[PDB]
Amino acid sequence: PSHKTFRIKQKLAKKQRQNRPIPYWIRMRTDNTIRYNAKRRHWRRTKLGF
Amino acid sequence: GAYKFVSELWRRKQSDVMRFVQRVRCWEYRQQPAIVRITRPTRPDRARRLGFKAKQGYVVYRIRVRRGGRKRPVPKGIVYGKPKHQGITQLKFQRNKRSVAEERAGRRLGGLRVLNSYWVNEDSTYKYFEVILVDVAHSAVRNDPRINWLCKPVHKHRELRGLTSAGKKFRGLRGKGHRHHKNRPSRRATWKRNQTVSLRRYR
Amino acid sequence: PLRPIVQCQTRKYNMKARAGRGFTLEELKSAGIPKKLAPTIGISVDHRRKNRSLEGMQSNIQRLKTYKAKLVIFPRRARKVKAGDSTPEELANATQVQGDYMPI
Amino acid sequence: VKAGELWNKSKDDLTKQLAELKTELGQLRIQKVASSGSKLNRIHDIRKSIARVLTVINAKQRAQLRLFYKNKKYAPLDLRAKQTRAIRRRLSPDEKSRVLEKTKKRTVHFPQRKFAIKA
Amino acid sequence: VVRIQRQRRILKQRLKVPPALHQFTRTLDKNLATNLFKMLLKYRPEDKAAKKERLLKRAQAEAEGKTVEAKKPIVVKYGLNHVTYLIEQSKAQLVVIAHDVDPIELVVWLPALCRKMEVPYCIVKGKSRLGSIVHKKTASVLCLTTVKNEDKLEF
Amino acid sequence: RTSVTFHRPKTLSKARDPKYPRISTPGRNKLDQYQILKYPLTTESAMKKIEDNNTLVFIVDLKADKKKIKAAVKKMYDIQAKKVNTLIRPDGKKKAYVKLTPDYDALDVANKIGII
RNA sequence: GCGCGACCCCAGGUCAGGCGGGACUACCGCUGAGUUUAAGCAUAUAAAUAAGCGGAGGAGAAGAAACUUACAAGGAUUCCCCUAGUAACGGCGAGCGAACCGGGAGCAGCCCAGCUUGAGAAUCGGGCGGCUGUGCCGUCCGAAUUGUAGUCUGGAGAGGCG
RNA sequence: CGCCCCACGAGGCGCCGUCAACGAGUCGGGUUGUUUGGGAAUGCAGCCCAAAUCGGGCGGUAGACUCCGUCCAAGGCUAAA
RNA sequence: UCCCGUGAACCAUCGAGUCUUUGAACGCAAGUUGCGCCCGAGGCCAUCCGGCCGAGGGCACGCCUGCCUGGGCGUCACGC
Ligand SMILES: [Mg+2]
Ligand SMILES: [Mg+2]
Ligand SMILES: [Mg+2]
Ligand SMILES: [Mg+2]
Ligand SMILES: [Mg+2]
Ligand SMILES: [Mg+2]
Ligand SMILES: [Mg+2]
Ligand SMILES: [Mg+2]
Ligand SMILES: [Mg+2]
Ligand SMILES: [Mg+2]
Ligand SMILES: [Mg+2]
Repeated sequence: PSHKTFRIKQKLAKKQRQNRPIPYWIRMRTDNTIRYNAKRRHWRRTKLGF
Repeated sequence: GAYKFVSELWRRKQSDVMRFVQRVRCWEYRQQPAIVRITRPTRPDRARRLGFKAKQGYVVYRIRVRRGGRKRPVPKGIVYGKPKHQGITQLKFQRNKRSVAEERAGRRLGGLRVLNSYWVNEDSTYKYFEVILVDVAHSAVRNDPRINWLCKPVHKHRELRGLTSAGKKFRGLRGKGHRHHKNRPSRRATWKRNQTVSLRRYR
Repeated sequence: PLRPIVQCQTRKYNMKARAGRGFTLEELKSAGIPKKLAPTIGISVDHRRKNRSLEGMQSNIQRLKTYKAKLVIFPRRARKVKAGDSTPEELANATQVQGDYMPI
Repeated sequence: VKAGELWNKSKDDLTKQLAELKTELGQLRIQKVASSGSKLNRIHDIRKSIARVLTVINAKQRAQLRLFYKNKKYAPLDLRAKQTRAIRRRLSPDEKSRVLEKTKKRTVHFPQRKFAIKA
Repeated sequence: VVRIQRQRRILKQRLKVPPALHQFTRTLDKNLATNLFKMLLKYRPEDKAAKKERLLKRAQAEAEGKTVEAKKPIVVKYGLNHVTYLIEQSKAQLVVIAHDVDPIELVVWLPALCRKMEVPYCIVKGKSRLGSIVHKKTASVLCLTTVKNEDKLEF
Repeated sequence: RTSVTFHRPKTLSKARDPKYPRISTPGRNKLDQYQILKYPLTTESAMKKIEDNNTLVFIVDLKADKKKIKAAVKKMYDIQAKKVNTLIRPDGKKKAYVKLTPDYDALDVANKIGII
């Protein structure tokens, strides 16, 4: 909706930031296991359910 | 000493004088809420012998409860099961009404602790009990050694947990020999004990 | 604390003596030891038992006398030695007996 | 600036240093968005220095007010001792030591005497 | 609250009060009650401010004199238990019962006890007015055990 | 009585007179000017706004409102705002457009802070 | 045209204070099934259990005989072994099933109400003040005589003599 | 280890014989329901009846009489295993 | 300068502090950053020596002890 409540706007703000590739310098960091962001979300595939 | 006089006069509960005063008190009680603060015991002797004192922090609250048995709350009297659990109308609650009154006053009165409760008046539909409550944050109770034992944390909601006079009566703790050996420490404790399969190491 | 020689119940074990719970009031009185003081100095008291036999009473009275014979009691204070106390010279060798000190 | 010297200041000087540090924090966030390289780390230092100077403000203030109300007056809730709710609702040792008159007599008389055997 | 307390007196009028309770509402007359209360006012107990001085001025007699010079004061006795003990030991010369004690069972048995231990008893009107005699809020019973030699006839 | 209805009489109550304040410390102003104006946004869009509309574009605290935004832009920068508009960006931060009175020049203010 | 006292009940953002919710191993109270077994099934069994609803603590509960026994009797509570798969209970079918005695672990017994200062509430709380500060003390109010403190608890006790 | 010294109050012990006070819609009984190993009814609970003071509860088969063994409920606190 | 010292550290540890919106959640509600009421440090001008803008902070429910203001011929004594 274009008329979204502030709660939903605030909580859709965070799921914006939650969707970015890992910083490249995470991969070179010692004793690391992070291979990619295994929690990405695409808007056509996974609906946030709210 | 007057308490012997008044106690015997309350022993004679079918006399004309007690019938009069008890009917008029029953009407007055029936015209008030179920749980009502009352300033002083109507039965000073009975209150005293159970540990009431004319001291700050001991309050008296009159509690009303309905009479009759506990009729099973199922949606139309339909109890899905074998015929031997299928009754409704002649089941009896396994806590006495004295305890029910204590467990009403205890819930509504959070900040106070239930000491005892005693019968005051009765009619066809309602029993009236007077519950003695104790205020354990009150300094005059903190400084009385005979009642400090009630300020320790292990005596929370005695009424809700089955520890008062009515509590022990309906728990069947009034008795020690046979006829009462299963109820020590509790019926569930003895059931657990008798059901534990003891497998010793060198069995 | 000290425990009395008593008989068991029950035809199966009537003849077999065992340690009881405490000395009766009659026994404490006749051995000359006050009611409220007996539990103080290591002597149990069982106000619920009844003495039905001289055979039992003198049997336990000999135990009370033996215990008082080989009992030592420290003073409640350091220098003040009141009645019922014991002298320092034999207080100084006192030990902790271990196990059953009066077998039945 | 260091804390050993930062406690040893006056109230006005300490808040004035707070103000200057906060303005510096403002200008470092100014240059965060435009420039970079070498001043981008001073923001960490200025932030921690804000933390130091506010901690000094608050610690010194609450110490002073502990002194002021610690004439054993009524103490406020933010100053009373929080340990746990059970601890606050226990009885003080005098309250626990309350024992009845008959028992006080029974402990004056008839104490637990000290004994051994084989005497 | 008002409604039930008015219906209270209405119901106590309607119902048949038994003789034991109906002995109340038959109180000592106005003139006789006032005349008796004159004397009960003469023989009031000791105040608190008036009780501090009696113990504070014996200081010289206890610290220095080492003697007790005080005598027996004569006051009215009160309290249900104390007065019942006195009446059963027959050291009561007169008993004053408040008509309006709630619960009434505290004073129902008094008249028979008084009568059959042969003690003069009256049921005056006003437990608060009795309480004033002894400075408590409610008294519910009083008694005279002794009077000064200058007031025997009028007692 | 005249009316046959009984109403609760007008009693007298006291205002609170605590014997000890339930809070001792004075609460510090956590929405001070520096938390309420985090930093001027310097994207090309706000850059063009600076000259075309004489407005400075800030990122401001999410609990700020137009009243505090003007009051704060007055204490900092020694300026005043003729008007202020606020929106909440999708990223979460609130963005505020502060339009100056024409006595004050946005280029001069933005050069005295350093944006261009 | 009243001023009084008591009772009972109001409203107070009055002063000072205690309540509510969370965790589930263990613990206390209520409520409370059936699948299953009986080669069917309906009492019984599953089970005085699972689920439901509440309440606490470091343990909880019980506890100082209105006990068991029939003995030469013992002697609070709790737990282990034995009693005992026994007495008993059961469409006497399936099954179910404790206790006393005894041996051990540990053992501690206590306090109220009532007749009992009546030359005299000796008791307790609160405000304020002091100090030595988990309290003590002074003063002023209040609670309380419809009984606070003290003595007493059946093993006793109260009195009187030593 | 040191200073502080324990009473006319309380207790214990011995005797006396006078008092000797002890918990009520509670026990207890009928009937119903549940539960138990508890069987003419093991506890509990509802309703009705409802006390006793030379008495009351037990002694595992209901009943009345005689005797005997035993305990004192209807208030409260209490570690240890 | 953080290096033979008021002293580094994604160090350890814990007593001095901070602890956003909520939630038993407590001003009223809540698909609402919704709608209130009271105190008030501080400043303005003086329509007075009052009012405006406030930093902050309160305002829930039953309950106890006490205190205040009250109600009812419920019981009364004294009075016009
Ligand atoms: Mg907008
Ligand atoms: Mg089958
Ligand atoms: Mg089959
Ligand atoms: Mg089938
Ligand atoms: Mg369950
Ligand atoms: Mg316990
Ligand atoms: Mg065998
Ligand atoms: Mg079974
Ligand atoms: Mg059931
Ligand atoms: Mg039955
Ligand atoms: Mg207990």
